[PDB]
Amino acid sequence: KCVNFNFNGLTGTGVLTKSNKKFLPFQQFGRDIVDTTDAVRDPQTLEI
Amino acid sequence: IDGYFKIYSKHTPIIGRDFPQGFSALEPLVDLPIGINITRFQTLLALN
Amino acid sequence: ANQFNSAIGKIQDSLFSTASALGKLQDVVNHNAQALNTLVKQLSSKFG
Ligand SMILES: *[C@@H]1O[C@H](CO)[C@@H](O[C@@H]2O[C@H](CO)[C@@H](O)[C@H](O)[C@H]2NC(C)=O)[C@H](O)[C@H]1NC(C)=O
Ligand SMILES: *[C@@H]1O[C@H](CO)[C@@H](O)[C@H](O)[C@H]1NC(C)=O
Repeated sequence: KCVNFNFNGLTGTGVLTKSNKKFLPFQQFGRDIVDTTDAVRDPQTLEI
Repeated sequence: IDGYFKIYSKHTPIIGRDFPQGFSALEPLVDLPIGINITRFQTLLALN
Repeated sequence: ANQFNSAIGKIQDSLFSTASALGKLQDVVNHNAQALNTLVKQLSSKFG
């Protein structure tokens, strides 16, 4: 759904879907080649 | 940096005798905001 | 007719393997994509 989110001080607006990108144990959120926020990790359940 | 003590470490298996040729990134382990002044160190060797 | 058939039969080779030609369309696509990417990347700048 189209909502607004705030993850550990990272904010934005978009839709959130289940992904398959595997983050490293320490990486928090993923960015793109054009350097824009693309994928974030849920701080509670460590879900991507 | 900025009063923080950052730890980056990696335990690479050895193929050979000493300093094998290869690449391996060092993932951070723990960040600690101490904020003190460091100029010298000395490694500790176990004595049995 | 035989000379023309032989000449037309080598078109599919010299068009790609020899490079040279066929670079203008690739240059157009690359330039437009690069301009778009540079425009998007500017959003992360601080500008002071
Ligand atoms: C934040 O606290 C929550 C409290 O629920 C933790 O969620 C639990 O996590 C454990 C370990 O993965 C699971 O077995 C439980 O089922 C979770 N509980 C619920 C209600 O979902 C969460 O792991 C904590 N986060 C961190 C980073 O420690
Ligand atoms: C320690 O570093 C801090 C950082 O500004 C500074 O205030 C202080 O004077 C430094 N002390 C020494 C002995 O270098």
